[PDB]
Amino acid sequence: EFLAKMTNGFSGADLTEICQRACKLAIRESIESEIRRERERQTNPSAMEVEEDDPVPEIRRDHFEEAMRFARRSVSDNDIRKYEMFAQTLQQSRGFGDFRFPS
Amino acid sequence: FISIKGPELLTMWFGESEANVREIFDKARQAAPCVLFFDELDSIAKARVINQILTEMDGMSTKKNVFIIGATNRPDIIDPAILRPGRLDQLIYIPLPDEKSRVAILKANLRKSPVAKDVDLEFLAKMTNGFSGADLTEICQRACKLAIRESIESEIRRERERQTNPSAMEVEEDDPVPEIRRDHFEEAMRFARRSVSDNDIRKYEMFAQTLQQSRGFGDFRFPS
Repeated sequence: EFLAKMTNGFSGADLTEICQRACKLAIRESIESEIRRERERQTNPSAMEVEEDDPVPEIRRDHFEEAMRFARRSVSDNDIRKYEMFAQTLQQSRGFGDFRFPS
Repeated sequence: FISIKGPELLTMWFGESEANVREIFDKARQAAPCVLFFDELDSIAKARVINQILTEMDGMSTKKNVFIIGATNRPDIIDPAILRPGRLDQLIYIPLPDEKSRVAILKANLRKSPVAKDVDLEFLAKMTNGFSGADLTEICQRACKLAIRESIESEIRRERERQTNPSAMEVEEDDPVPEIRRDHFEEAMRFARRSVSDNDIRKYEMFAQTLQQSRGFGDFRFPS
């Protein structure tokens, strides 16, 4: 809900991108975390993690906090006024307005 | 209430008397609670004095309660420097007259003329639909002209009676048209014409949409 009312003028195809940028930003760290775990110097059987450590099991908070920095609204204000102007080109129930039948 | 008009305005800069608005402003300073009213201040935008009002409005203090209401008909052609906050901020849109306003103005123009009591006006109100306020003020002069024609013509035959004898003479004034009857409006309505079209009221609606008109996010609430 806090991510909802912060993105204000964003189109529906723009905030569907940041929930892929955050997934890419977490897959980068989950690939990179497995590099050091196999590249342990003197990788000895002593004190070995027989259990999977799972450093990134799910998308955390700072992935969205970092993926939000590259957000950009695609539609401007100058072109939404074009569709509002076409909506005004439809006469839009304007003219006389209310009248009543006689009694 | 003072009032300067279009032709009184642009005749300053057509003859290069640009520094001649200081007197019409300090005359407004002398009468403290006034509302000086420009009229058609876009009249010089056919081809200055907007700058001469512009350097004067900021120099005018606020403890005096003089207000500057300006009217126009082409709101896009106006100088945008007049719309900076501090100088002239509010943009009130005056629409075409609706029904109750129409019956009000129609009764208002017939204060002087005696009208017959069976002349309806609510039926004349909701029949004229897209008429501007300056068009239905014309038919309550066309009907007066159409009744004055018949009241002049009726006096011609009364003095041009053949063998105008003193026998059976109307010593009383007959008064054939004492007031505006019904068929004068029924005949004067035939020449009615709306002045403003539909294509140009959409221009003012479009300028009203050029003002962003409270659009964007909309409702939000403070947290609890």
